[PDB]
Amino acid sequence: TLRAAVFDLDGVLALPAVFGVLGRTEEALALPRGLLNDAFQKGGPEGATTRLMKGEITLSQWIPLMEENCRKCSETAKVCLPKNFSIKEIFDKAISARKINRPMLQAALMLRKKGFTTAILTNTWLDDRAERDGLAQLMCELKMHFDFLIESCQVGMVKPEPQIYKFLLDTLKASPSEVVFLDDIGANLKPARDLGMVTILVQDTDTALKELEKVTGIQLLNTPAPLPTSCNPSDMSHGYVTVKPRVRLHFVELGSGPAVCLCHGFPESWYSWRYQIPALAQAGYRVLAMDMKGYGESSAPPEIEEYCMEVLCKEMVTFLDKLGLSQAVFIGHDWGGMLVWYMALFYPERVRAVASLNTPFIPANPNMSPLESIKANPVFDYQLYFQEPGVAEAELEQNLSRTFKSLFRASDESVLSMHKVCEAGGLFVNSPEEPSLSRMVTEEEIQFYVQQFKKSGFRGPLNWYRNMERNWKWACKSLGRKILIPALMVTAEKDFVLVPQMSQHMEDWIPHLKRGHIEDCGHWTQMDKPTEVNQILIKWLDSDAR
Amino acid sequence: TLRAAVFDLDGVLALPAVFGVLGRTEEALALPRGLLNDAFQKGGPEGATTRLMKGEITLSQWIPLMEENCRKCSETAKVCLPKNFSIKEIFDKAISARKINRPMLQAALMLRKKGFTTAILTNTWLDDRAERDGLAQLMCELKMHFDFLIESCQVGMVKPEPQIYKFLLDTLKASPSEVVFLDDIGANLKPARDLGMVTILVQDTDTALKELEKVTGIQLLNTPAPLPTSCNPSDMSHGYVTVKPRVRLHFVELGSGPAVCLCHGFPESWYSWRYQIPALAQAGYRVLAMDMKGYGESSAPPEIEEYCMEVLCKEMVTFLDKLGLSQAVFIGHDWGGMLVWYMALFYPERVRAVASLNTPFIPANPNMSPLESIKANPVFDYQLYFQEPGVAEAELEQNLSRTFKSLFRASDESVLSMHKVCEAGGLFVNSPEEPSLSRMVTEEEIQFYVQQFKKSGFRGPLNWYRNMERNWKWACKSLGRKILIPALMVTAEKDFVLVPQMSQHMEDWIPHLKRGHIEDCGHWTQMDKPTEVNQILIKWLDSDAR
Ligand SMILES: O=C(NCCC(c1ccccc1)c1ccccc1)n1cccc1
Ligand SMILES: O=C(NCCC(c1ccccc1)c1ccccc1)n1cccc1
Repeated sequence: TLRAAVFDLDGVLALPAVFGVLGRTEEALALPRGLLNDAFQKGGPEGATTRLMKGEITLSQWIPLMEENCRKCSETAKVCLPKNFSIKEIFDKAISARKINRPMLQAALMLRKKGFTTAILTNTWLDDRAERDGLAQLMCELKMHFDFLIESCQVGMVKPEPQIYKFLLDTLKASPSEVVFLDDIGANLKPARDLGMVTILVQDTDTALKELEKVTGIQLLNTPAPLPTSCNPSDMSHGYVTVKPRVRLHFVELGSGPAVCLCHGFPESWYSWRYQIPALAQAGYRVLAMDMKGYGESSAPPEIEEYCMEVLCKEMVTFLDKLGLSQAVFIGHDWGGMLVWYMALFYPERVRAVASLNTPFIPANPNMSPLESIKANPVFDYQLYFQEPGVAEAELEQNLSRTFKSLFRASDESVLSMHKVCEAGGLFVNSPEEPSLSRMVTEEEIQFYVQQFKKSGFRGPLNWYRNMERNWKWACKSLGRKILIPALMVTAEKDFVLVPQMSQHMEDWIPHLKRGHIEDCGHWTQMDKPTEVNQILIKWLDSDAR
Repeated sequence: TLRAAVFDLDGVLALPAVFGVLGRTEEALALPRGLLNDAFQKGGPEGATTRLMKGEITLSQWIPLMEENCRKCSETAKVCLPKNFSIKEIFDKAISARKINRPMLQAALMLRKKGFTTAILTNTWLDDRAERDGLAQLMCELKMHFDFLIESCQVGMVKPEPQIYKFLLDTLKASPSEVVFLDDIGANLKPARDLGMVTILVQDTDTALKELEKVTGIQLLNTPAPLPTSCNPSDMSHGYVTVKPRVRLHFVELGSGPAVCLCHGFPESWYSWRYQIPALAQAGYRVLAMDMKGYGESSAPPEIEEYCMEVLCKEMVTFLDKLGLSQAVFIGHDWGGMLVWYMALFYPERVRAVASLNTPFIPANPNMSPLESIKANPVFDYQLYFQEPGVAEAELEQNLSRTFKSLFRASDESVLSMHKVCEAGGLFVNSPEEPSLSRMVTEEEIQFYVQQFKKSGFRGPLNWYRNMERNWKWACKSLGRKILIPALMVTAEKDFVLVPQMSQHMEDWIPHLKRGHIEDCGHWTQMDKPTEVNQILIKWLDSDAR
C-alpha cells in the first residue's frame, strides 16, 4: 500500500538543522532563550523569512532583514546584542557544518531500490552568498538519489501551507495513504496527516528509522553496507575526440578538478569503472573514463600495427592536446595499466601521477624476445593462442553472452583455465555453454558489454596482443630511465594471471612507489572490490596527485 | 622555391636560452667564465647531456650527473663552488623564466598562412621534475601552430648529428634547398648548410626576421596585429548530454580549470565563440561552448513551449548536474545573454559569475505585457514578424547562404533595416539576392553555419521568440530580487538593436555590476572585435571569477 517516501532536507537528510544552530548560538552568546528563533519567525506568513522561503528575495537580501528582527526582539526582551553580532557569520557557519545524514540517505536509497518513489520537499532559499558553492555541492550529491526535489523558493509555496502538500501529491501521482512523510518539525507534519499521509516525526535518526521499518515492512537499520553508486550510461556526458583522420576516441566525463584518465583492460569498456566514476567525481576530480582504441564507441581500425604501445601512447598525448589538458592523472587496469606505465616513461611531463591496478611494471629484457618469455610461464599460454588472426575472434564472437559470463567471475567462481589453451584448442572448450551469472555482475551489466562488443568485435582488442616484437623494441629505449613521478601499484590477492609477486622488483625502477593491496580480490578489481578500490585511489589522489 | 621553415625552440621560439642563463649564473655567482657551459657539454657525444638529449635518461636522473661535472670542472679551474650550489634551482629558474618569443611565433604563423610547412626541431629532455607542467603548457601552446614537432629525446638523435637533418627532410617530404633553418647555435646550422638548406643564425630576433623576410619575399616585420587563434571544429572535443528523454545538448570543450559556459544568440552556433575558446582555455579556464536548444547538434523539438526561458534554464541546470559541475561561469551573447541573467536570478548557487555581451538585464514590467512593449520600439518590429509560425522560417530557410551573408555584417556593411519588417512583408524584401561577403567573415565560416542550419532549420531558434507571455509571467516572480553575484555587462557601440543606452538602469538591480564597452563594434561582438572581447573577458574572469 505505501509506495512513496518524502524526506525534508534540514534536520532529516542533512544534520544539524539550522534551528539547532540558532539555539546553540543563544546558549554560547548568553542570549535569552528562543530570541534568535523568534527573530527568524518574526512576522509569520508576512515576515522576511516567509518571503525568503517563497523565493521573493535571496539569502543576501534577507540577512539585513533578520539582523533588524534580532534588534527589535532584543529591545522588547530588554537585552543587548554582543559587540560583533553578525547573522552572516552565524548562518555561514551553520550552513557549512551541515553534512549528509548517511543512515537516512541509505534508508531512502534502499526504499527506492524496493520500488518506492522518493522525494525531497524542503523549505529552502536562493543562496547568493560567496560561499553558495558548498550548498550547491550538497544539493548535487543528494538530488541524484531522489526521484523529485521540490524546493519552496522555486515553487513559491512553503510548509506548512496546505497547497505545497497538494502540489507534492500531484507531482508523485499518488494518494495520501500511499505516502510516508518524514520531517523534524511537527507543524509541517500536521497538514500531511490531515490528508491521511503516514507521518514520522524525526527527533533522532534511529527511532525515525525504526518507525519507517515498522510502517514499510522493509529492513533499513542493521542492513549490510551497500555497494558504491554506479553509472547509468544514458545519464553520462559522452565525449568524442578525433586524434587522427580515421581514429576517434570516446570517453565519458564527470566532475570538476584535476583531470583523471581511466584506462580499461581486456576485454572491457569505460563501463568497467562504473563504481569509481561517481566516487572520484565526488572526491573533487574531473574523471575521463575512456573507451580505449578498438573498443565500444572508439574507432577500431583492422590493422595490427595500429595497436602497438607506441601508436597507442602517442594518441593518448594527442587526446590530451585536443582537450587542452597539459596533464592528467593516468589510472589503468590490466592492458590499461600496461599503457599508463609507458605514458610515464615516455611522456612524464603530461602525466601528473600514475596508478596501475593488477598490472606490474615489467621492464623489457633486451636478451630475450617477449614471445620466448611468454612460453616460460604456463599461465600466459592463452597469449600464444591470441597471436594468429581470426582464431580467437571466432571463438570470442560466437556467443557474446557466454564470453562475458565465463570471463566476469569472482576468483572462487572461475570456470576457465588459462594454461594449455593452445593444446585444448580454445579458451572455452571444456566450459559450460550456459554459465551461471556471477555474484559480481547483474544480467543488465553483462548485456551492456554484449551490446558494445556487437559493434566492432574482438579484432581491435586482440590486436593489442599482436605487437609483442614492436612493443619490446620500443620499450628497450627506456631501459636507462626511472619512473620518478608519483606512482601507485595496486595488487589483487586472487589475480592468478597478474599475480601480486610479479610486482616485487618494481622499486628498482620506481623508487618512491606507493602500494595498495586488496585481499580476496580477483582480476576484475573495479567490480570485484569497488569500495576498497575507491578508498585506495581517493587517498592516494588526495595526498600524491593534488 | 622555399616552402618549409624549421625553428629551434630554445633561443629562437622561446627566450631566454638555457645557455644564456648558465652564463648569467657564472657572472652572478663570481664563477670562472664558461665553467657551467663546460660542465654542461662535458664528455661530448658520450656525456650526460647527450644521453639526456637522446632520451636515455630523464632530467631528474641527469641533475646529479651535471652536479658531478660541475665539481670536476671547478677542481681543474682551482675554484670552490658556493655553499648552496644547486643545479636543480638553476635549471628550475631558467626553465620557468623562458617565455614565447611572440614576434618569432607571429612570423611562423604568417609563413604557415602563406603555404609553408612549419616545424620545430629541438634538442630537448624528458622532464620529470615536480614543475614539469610549466614546460608541458609551453609545449602545448606552441605545437598547435606548427605542422611538425621533432624532439631529440623522442627520436633518439641530437643536433648537430647529420642523421637528425636527414630525418627532418624525410618528415617534411622536401629537398634541402626548399628549407629555411633557424637556430641560435652556429654548430647546429653547419650540417643543415652542408645539405644546401638556407640557414639563419638567430642572435637577435629583429635581424633574424629581416633575413627571413629577404629570403622568403614575405613581410614578417611591421605587419598588422593578427586576429586571435580560431577553432577548427574537426579538432574539437564534442560532448553530448541527454538532459531529458528527447532533449540532448551538444557542446565543444577545451581547457582545464574553472568551468566557463558560453551561450550563443540568434541565429548562431557554438562556432560564434571560435576566437574566444582558445584564448579562454589558454587563460586557464575549462571552456564549454554550447549549441543552445534548437541549434546545430542539439535537439530541436518542434513545440513552442520547449523554448520558454523556464524550461531552457532548468535544462541548463540539469546539464551542470549531469556533467558533475556544482557551478559554472555563464557568459552569454544576445539570446544567450538573456538566458544567463535569468540563470543568475533563479539559480545563483549554480552560477559562479555572470557576463552578458550586448544584452542588458531588463526587468519584467507587471503593468504591461511584453508584446505591447515590443510595439513601442520600431526597431523591435522584426520580433512581431517572428510570432506567426511558418512565416519567418520560410524566408530564412529559402536561401541559407543569403540569410547568413545578409545577417553577419559589420555595422557599416548592414544591408537590412529591422523597422517596418511587417509592412514590407519580410526581413530581406528590399535586400540583394547575392550580398557581398563581409570583411568580418570568410566564405568557409559562412558555410559552417549553412551546414548547421540545414539540419534542423529555423523553427527551434524562432520558438525562442514565441514565449513572450510565458517568459513575462515567470520573470515577474524575480521582481523582488537583486543580482548580488559577480556580474559583467559588455556594451557594443554600434549595435543598433541592443543599444548601449538600453543598459543604463542595470545598477538598480545589479549594484556591484562591472562594465565593458567596445567602440566601433556592431551586434556580432565575438567575431567583430575578437581581441577586445577576449581581453575584457579574461581580465574580469581573472579578477571576479577565480
Ligand atoms: O592478458 C592480459 N590481460 C587479460 C587477462 C584476463 C583474460 C585472460 C584471457 C582471456 C580474457 C581475459 C584475465 C581474466 C581472468 C583472470 C585473469 C586474467 N594482459 C597481458 C599484459 C597485461 C594484461
Ligand atoms: O532579437 C534578438 N536578437 C537578434 C538580433 C539580431 C537579429 C535581428 C533580426 C533577425 C536576425 C537577427 C541582430 C542582427 C543585426 C543587428 C542587430 C541585431 N534579441 C531579442 C532579445 C535578446 C536578443
